[PDB]
Amino acid sequence: KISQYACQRRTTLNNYNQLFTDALDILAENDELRENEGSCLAFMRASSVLKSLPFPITSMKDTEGIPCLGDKVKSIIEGIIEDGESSEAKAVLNDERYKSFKLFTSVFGVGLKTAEKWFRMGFRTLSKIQSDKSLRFTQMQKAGFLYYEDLVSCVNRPEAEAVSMLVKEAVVTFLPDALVTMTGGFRRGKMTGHDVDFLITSPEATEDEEQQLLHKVTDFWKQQGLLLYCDILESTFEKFKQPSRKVDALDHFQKCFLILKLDHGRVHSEKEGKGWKAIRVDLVMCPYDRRAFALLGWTGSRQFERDLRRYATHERKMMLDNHALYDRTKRVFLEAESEEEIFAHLGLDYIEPWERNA
DNA sequence: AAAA
Ligand SMILES: [Co+2]
Ligand SMILES: [Mg+2]
Ligand code: NA
Repeated sequence: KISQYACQRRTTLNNYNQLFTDALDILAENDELRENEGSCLAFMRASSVLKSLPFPITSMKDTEGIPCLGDKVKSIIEGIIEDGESSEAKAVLNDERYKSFKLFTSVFGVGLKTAEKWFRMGFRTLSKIQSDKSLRFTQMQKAGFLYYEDLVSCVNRPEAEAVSMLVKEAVVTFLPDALVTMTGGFRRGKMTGHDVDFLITSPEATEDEEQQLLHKVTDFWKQQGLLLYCDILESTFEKFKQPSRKVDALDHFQKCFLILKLDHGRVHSEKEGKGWKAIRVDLVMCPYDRRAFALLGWTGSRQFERDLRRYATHERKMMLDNHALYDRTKRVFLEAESEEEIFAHLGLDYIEPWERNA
């Protein structure tokens, strides 16, 4: 029996139901834009469960026993089986608001509010936005427009590895015992991504050393002429606070959102313009004792993380977030040195990172 | 808005 929870399913990158899930993902994204959280969640859970199937749906009978497939979703599946297309997803792809919101938020520094603002001002193209003489842009948006073509092109694995080398070389310069781990999609086996994410932790660093590392590393890159954009968010981490009860938990660790200048020479690929590429990089610094919780949170996918936290609360009376695991019955925080220990605390079979593509 |  297929579980309703992504944390009790193995979801690998061989999706046999891309025809259905691409349509469901479009409908979920449109519901996010239309602020319909409930309908968004229903399409996300249906898309997630189909992604886990070891075979393609080729008839309605194949959906028997699959959870998270309501009547609305089953009508969409039926329509795709009928002529290989989703009329519902096709209408979203041709909607002017949907097209504008996708296009505008593809700019680094542009979220839902700015995209809505520009749409209601009558803008439909990035060319008209960039060349407007009345619009005022944030420093994040200026970087987003300046490096747009590089940021919209997918980061591949040779580039992600080249970035890992740069991160490790910079980090060990100030903290030689630091452990740097690539997280996100690349850790789940993806060939491409919009960015490269890293978790940094040090077993011997002090509270002050931990705080100063991201400042030291970015100043070093600024001196090297590699820092194209930098925003450091200070830690709001609380050592003894209970984990988040929220559906989508906030991360309180010190982090930075960067744009790095990646020289082509540092990339060992099969394959060149200006000779460098702008790469979005995120760095997270966490206390050594919380490294397993942070790794599990930053590895994703977003759906796998939502279901882990939902399962912990509803099935185990536990509270899980990127910083800790709390047992409400035993009234104790549960320690973990690895992700495997977190899964064992939760009574779950271990799900490999490449199996968390929910 | 930056976030898996
Ligand atoms: Co990221
Ligand atoms: Mg990522
Ligand atoms: Na954006």
